[PDB]
Amino acid sequence: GLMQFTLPVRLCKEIELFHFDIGPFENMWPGIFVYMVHRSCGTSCFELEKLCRFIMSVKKNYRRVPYHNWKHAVTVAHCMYAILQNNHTLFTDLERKGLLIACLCHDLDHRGFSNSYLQKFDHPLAALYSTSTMEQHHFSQTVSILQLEGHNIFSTLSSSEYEQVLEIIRKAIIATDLALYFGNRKQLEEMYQTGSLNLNNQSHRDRVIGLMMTACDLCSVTKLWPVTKLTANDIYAEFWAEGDEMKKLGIQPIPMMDRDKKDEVPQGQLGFYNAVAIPCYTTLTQILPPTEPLLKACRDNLSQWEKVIRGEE
Ligand SMILES: CNC(=O)c1c(NC(=O)c2nc([C@H]3CCOC3)cnc2Nc2cncnc2)cnn1C
Ligand SMILES: [Mg+2]
Ligand SMILES: [Zn+2]
Repeated sequence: GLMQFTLPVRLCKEIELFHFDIGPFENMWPGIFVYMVHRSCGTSCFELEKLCRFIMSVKKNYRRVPYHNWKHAVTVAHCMYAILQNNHTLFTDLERKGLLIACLCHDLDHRGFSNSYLQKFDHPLAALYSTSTMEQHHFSQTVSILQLEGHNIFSTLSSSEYEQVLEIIRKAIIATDLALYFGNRKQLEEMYQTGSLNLNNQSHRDRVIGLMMTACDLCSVTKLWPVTKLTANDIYAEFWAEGDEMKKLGIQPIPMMDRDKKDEVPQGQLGFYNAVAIPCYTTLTQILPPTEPLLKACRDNLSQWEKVIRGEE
């Protein structure tokens, strides 16, 4: 009841900044998440006995892959924490509860392979879910863990609040399918410019929340250069493994996944910041001004990749 989580001074201060790195001590990440829920949401949001049991089952169902792992789950949750804390009054109690859990759960049981690789392999998950294949799987896994005895962290919500929160989480996790990001950002671009963007319109919040999820999910590109550069090696370790697996099916992989084309990475990162990340944080900053530090940190990392190419590192 009166039991807070308290982080050491440096973490208590840095955890409030968008660029915060959750560190290499795995056994602290659960407490960092609970700490975030308690300040975002309150000490009453969840029964600690149940939250703690939910967190540890979720951790168990993340796999030991280089990038799409338990660390990514918590990293992506912290970004959402930082967005919610810098936009105090724009989000409901249910939304604050729902979105931290969505971010923690958004890549459950990821194998380190794209939706494309599942379809070309003819994986069973691609027959069960034709689009947003891994993402429908991740939402599935979330509902499953929620229905383990003692894991229903939402049990104390009204029947209808319960249905709204599971719906916020479902849309939030589907929106992490980057294939849906491009059209969602376009629609939000037009809505903001023509002035029709309206946060009391539920289909509009949904789009805003979808963009927040892309922003949180890609937030490894908004860290200090040394974090971002070393995270890029983890993500390319997965891509290259998928490329190896493509070649075993007898298919030339796209360049971002071919470990023979490592030379082309610096330029591939430029295209990625320009075509995906910069646009994402630009449109997000326009809708939610206080999230501007994510855009500034992203531009700094683009500049660092520009320096890598010019020989300067
Ligand atoms: C759409 N174009 C791309 O995805 C893409 C890259 N992507 C990526 O490089 C990349 N992709 C993702 C998401 C989307 C696909 O996998 C998870 C996340 N972080 C990424 N980069 C990253 C860089 N540095 C730190 N953390 C993450 C690299 N080159 N291209 C062409
Ligand atoms: Mg994902
Ligand atoms: Zn993710």
